[PDB]
Amino acid sequence: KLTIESMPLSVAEGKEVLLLVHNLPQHLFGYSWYKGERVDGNSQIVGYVIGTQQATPGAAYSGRETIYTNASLLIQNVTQNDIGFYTLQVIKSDLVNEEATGQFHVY
Amino acid sequence: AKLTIESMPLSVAEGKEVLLLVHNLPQHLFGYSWYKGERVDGNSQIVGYVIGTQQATPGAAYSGRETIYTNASLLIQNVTQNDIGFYTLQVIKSDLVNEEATGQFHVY
Ligand SMILES: [Cl-]
Repeated sequence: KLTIESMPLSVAEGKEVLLLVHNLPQHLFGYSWYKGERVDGNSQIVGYVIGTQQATPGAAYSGRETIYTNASLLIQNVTQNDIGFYTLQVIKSDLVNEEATGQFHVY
Repeated sequence: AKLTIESMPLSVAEGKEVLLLVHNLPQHLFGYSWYKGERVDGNSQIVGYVIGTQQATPGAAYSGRETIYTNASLLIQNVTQNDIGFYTLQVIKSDLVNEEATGQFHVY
C-alpha cells in the first residue's frame, strides 16, 4: 500500500525535506510528482521514466525539487507559504496507476 | 557554515538505498568528488563531478551503486551488509582551497 514519509515531518523554513516512498508496486514505467493533493498537469513537478532515467520538468517545477531513482523527492528551500502537500503518481506498465499524498509542516 | 553530510535514512536495511545529503556548501565551486571511506584518496574515488558541464566521471571505487546529483547529494543503492558506511565528499573550490566532510550510515 503506497505511502509517503517526510524526513523530517516538520521542516524549518528555507531548509530541505525528503519525501521517501514506501511500498512501490512492481512492473513500473515511471513516476510523476505533483505539488498539492491532486494529480493535475498544471501542478506537475516532474515526470520520470525509469528505463531511460529521464526526468522532464512540468509547469510546477520551481528549481527546488529533485527526484531520485527510488522515486524519492527532495525539496530544498521550503517556503513559509507551503501547505506541504505533495502527490506521487506511480505509472505502471499496464497504466492501471496508483497515487499517494504526503505532507510536511513548515515553521 | 561548516560542510556536513546527512544520511537519509541513518540506519539502512541491507540491499536498500541511502541518500547522502550535503549541508553548507561554500560558494565559487568548480565541482564535487565523492569517496568511499573516510579519506580523500584516488584509489577510493567514486566520482569526480564538474558543476558547469554537469559531467560526472567515475573513479576506481565506482561500483554501479552510486549516483551523484547536481546538488552534490550521493545516492547509494543495494547497500551491502559488510559496508562500514563511511563516505567522504571533497568540495573543489575555484581557488582550490578545498573542504572535506565525512558522513556515515549504519547497515542492518
Ligand atoms: Cl570546465
